[PDB]
Amino acid sequence: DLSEGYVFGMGNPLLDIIVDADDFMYRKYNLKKDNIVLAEEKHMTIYDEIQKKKKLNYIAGGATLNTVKMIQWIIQKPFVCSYVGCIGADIQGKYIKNDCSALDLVTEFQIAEEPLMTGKVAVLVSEKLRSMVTYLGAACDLSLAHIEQPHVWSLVEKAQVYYIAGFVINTCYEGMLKIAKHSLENEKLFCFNLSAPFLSQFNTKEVDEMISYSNIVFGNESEAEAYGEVHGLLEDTVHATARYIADLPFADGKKRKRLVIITRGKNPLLYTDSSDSEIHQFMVEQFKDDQIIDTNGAGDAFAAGFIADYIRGKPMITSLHAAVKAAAYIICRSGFSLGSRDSYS
Ligand SMILES: Nc1ncnc2c1ccn2[C@@H]1O[C@H](CO)[C@@H](O)[C@H]1O
Ligand SMILES: Nc1ncnc2c1ccn2[C@@H]1O[C@H](CO)[C@@H](O)[C@H]1O
Ligand SMILES: [Cl-]
Repeated sequence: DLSEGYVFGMGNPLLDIIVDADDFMYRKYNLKKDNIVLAEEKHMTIYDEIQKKKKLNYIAGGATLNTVKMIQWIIQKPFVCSYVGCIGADIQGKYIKNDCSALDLVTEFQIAEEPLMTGKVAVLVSEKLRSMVTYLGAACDLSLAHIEQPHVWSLVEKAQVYYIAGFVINTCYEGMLKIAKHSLENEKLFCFNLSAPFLSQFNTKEVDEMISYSNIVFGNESEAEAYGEVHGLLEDTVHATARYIADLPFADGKKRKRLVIITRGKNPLLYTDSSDSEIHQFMVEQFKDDQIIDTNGAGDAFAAGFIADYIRGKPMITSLHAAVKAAAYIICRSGFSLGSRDSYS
């Protein structure tokens, strides 16, 4: 039985806008398969353009938020998880804030100065391509000051486990760095997600620095390849990356075990740790084509599933199965939708 605020996350609270996109959209905005981009000016028309389309699905998002609130949902004990993010003073931000309260997730949202609106993600869904365009908006205003407030920082201090996605590097690196240093200093469990290929390519220093404070690092095949190329791991890139990341020294240079898990879609995931000379394969659930509804957020769920079991003392393999279950649950659902806890099986 975990104490209240045992798990802490900070991240980008965003609204997912899920649309059945036409094929021209992907060529028009130069969007790649399963890719994530931070919007530039050339992307900005996308948001008004998709508003013209029917059947829009508006649902709470944000990688870190998805994970931490599903941990909360899994554990069922009220207020075990706490989350910090920056939203805007708009209806979207309030919707997200109410979504959290409904899940018994303790939050301390920073509110961005008007008229900076809550961030949003355009999720373009089609048969051939899945792609995301991110407008961070209010999420960028998350500040070290907000975090260092006594009523906020106290959430961090009582936390024994942290989850922060790589995505937070673009919004509040100073905050996530401070918390990571606190975690390693008090021998707590800091969990980190590689989140997206562009982070390893363009924010390599921040990624590697975070890794040096991370006890558990989550990644997928795509991120592992981008990471590996950047570090000159030309042969056996994915395996080489798992080994490299696992073996990277901790910030204080102390000998410690860092667990690394690299998911590979429908194919077996890889895992290893610093003390393990080998990399293991773990088979995952098989899906027929018609069973796959929407894989978006599967990675977020995977992490939540693993952590929720691992921090309660379940062994590695047991925790990996719980991670796949969490991921499979999201896969059979549209958006990061958490239904009634009873029907989780
Ligand atoms: N097409 C598929 N078939 C079965 N599982 C899938 C997919 C795609 C993703 N996943 C599950 O999500 C986890 C993290 O991506 C992966 O670990 C994995 O469990
Ligand atoms: N730059 C970012 N920072 C934080 N979260 C992000 C992004 C971009 C996309 N997402 C979130 O990722 C979820 C899918 O795993 C989607 O639910 C989507 O909201
Ligand atoms: Cl995030």
